[PDB]
Amino acid sequence: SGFRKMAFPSGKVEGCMVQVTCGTTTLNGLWLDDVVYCPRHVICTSEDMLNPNYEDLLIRKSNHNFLVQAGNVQLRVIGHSMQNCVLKLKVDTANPKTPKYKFVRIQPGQTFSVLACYNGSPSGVYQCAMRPNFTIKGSFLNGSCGSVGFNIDYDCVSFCYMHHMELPTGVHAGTDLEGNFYGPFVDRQTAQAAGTDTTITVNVLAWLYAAVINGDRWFLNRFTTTLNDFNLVAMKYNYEPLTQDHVDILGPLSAQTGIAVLDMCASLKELLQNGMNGRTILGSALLEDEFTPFDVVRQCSG
Amino acid sequence: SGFRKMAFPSGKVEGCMVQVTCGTTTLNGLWLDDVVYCPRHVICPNYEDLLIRKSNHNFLVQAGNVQLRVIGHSMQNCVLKLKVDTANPKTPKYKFVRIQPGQTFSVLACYNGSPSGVYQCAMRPNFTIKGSFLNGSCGSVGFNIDYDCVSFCYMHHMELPTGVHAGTDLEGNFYGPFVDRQTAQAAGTDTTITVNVLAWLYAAVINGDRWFLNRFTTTLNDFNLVAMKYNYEPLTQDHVDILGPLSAQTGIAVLDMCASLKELLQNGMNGRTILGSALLEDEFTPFDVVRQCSGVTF
Ligand SMILES: O=C1[C@H](c2cccc(Cl)c2)CCN1c1cncc2ccccc12
Ligand SMILES: O=C1[C@H](c2cccc(Cl)c2)CCN1c1cncc2ccccc12
Ligand SMILES: [Cl-]
Repeated sequence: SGFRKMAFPSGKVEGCMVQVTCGTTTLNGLWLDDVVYCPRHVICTSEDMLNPNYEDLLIRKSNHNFLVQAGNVQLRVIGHSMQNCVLKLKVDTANPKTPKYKFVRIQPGQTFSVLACYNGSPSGVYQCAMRPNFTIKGSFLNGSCGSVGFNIDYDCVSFCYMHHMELPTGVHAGTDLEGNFYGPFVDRQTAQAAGTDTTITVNVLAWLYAAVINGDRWFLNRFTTTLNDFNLVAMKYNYEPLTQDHVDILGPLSAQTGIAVLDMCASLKELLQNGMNGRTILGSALLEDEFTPFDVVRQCSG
Repeated sequence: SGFRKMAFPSGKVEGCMVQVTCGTTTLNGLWLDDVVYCPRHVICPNYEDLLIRKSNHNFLVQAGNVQLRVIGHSMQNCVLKLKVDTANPKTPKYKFVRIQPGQTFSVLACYNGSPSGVYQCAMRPNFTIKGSFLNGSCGSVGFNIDYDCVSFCYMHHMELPTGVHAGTDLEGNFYGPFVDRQTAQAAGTDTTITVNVLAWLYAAVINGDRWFLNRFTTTLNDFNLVAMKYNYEPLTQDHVDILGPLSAQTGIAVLDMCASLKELLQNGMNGRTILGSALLEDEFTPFDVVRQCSGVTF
């Protein structure tokens, strides 16, 4: 019993964190086999940050300009290449702690663990979701660039995020491990803003099923709804549309609890209308949207 | 910017998790040097009588895909110590520490000696933890990291009828009035960790959330009267002193923040949130707020 915002054990990712220094800039790198991955903006000063021509800045660099530090050992950079917004620093030593890994690009609503790092040293681990507006509500200070987001289903680490930037609202933007940004963001200081954020509906429903599995049923009602009427109501509370894919994905939780997805949708409609009335659901007074249907099954069943 | 419930990096603890099997029971063990620590209910009650009947080979200890050989066994309070022939090469610098209610720690939840998740939590004033544990999680540990030293503070033993959890420090002493036996046991009435709520209000101020601040201050005695009425732990002079750095950083005296908390308790949030929460969060200590809002590494 119990329901916690749970991150994956970070050990496999900790053994990959390194410090990358370029001139005055110091940030984090991910050392896998003989390559160190890091944000390409490590080659920028902060003055050439408004409109940097990364190809032009990178061609002027030599391998010895990049100082890579893995613990108290300086790694030797033997090559460099840029792939989208990530810099790939070929080093002369393969990381002996390299876990089984994959680079996966995630979709909005997906969750992952973040190993926040400063100077190549892990300081904390927390659980995140990719918001529908492609930002993450992280906890990052200056120096955290290059910190990574991941999932560890089974023994394979799936890297899905690399931190690059903080937007003016305090939210964060970054790329997959191929250097492609999530969202319409660019790695430059031009005026950028997170789009209006919406609640991840399928995740809220999964969390309502988690509460039912944990013995809480107060919010359930005798009503059902059509998928269209649910979405017409959902949109008015800035909730993401619920697709037939999401209804299908919620199938196992529906079968386990005996509450049809559209029946749980009618509970959600009622909660949106009434609020909680001094009550909580899984120790929360707000509807939680950073647990996917997959997270709920993993945590509640194994 | 941002404020998350953040756990310590679990790597140093992952290298210590093993699976302990005895009879039909399978649970987790903590392998440090040549000893595996696990709950004594794995033998299970007269635990001295049950243990004397067990031989070393009855305990099957598995570290990954390698079976460890048990060369001795002894009991210390509600913890069983299984001497093994091999010292754990991944043994970090560590200490066994007993924590106080209100202190926080990271839990590395495990099943079959394999770490499955890490979460942060606090020792409640009623000595329970609001954890997330299924059957098979016994022996999962709670810890903090101080520089490069892992301080083990908790070992999971059981789940109470309300879904909350009870366990021991690594010396086998239970937190709370609990016993490791199937009997009627209930978590006592819980209270809110006042010093932690204040630390979280300072974290919200540091993050740009000031709506709850007011011009008022209060005496410590008047605040404790209000706090007692709302099932909040008494705020001591030690807690006021501990909150000093955050008070100096934000420019809001501890008793000034106490007057914000009093108004929040009497009037509610009024549809507003603080750090994305509609409830007052009490599972961040003043040290956790300083560590996160200043980026300390391990
Ligand atoms: O946002 C940025 C900077 C930046 C600027 C423009 C484009 C890029 Cl790709 C990156 C680089 C550091 N950084 C930060 C990243 N995360 C958290 C932070 C907190 C407080 C100050 C800064 C922070
Ligand atoms: O509470 C117990 C049992 C127990 C019984 C008597 C004495 C002791 Cl010390 C412990 C052993 C397993 N266990 C659990 C431990 N944590 C979470 C759980 C969740 C769901 C079911 C069980 C759980
Ligand atoms: Cl995805």
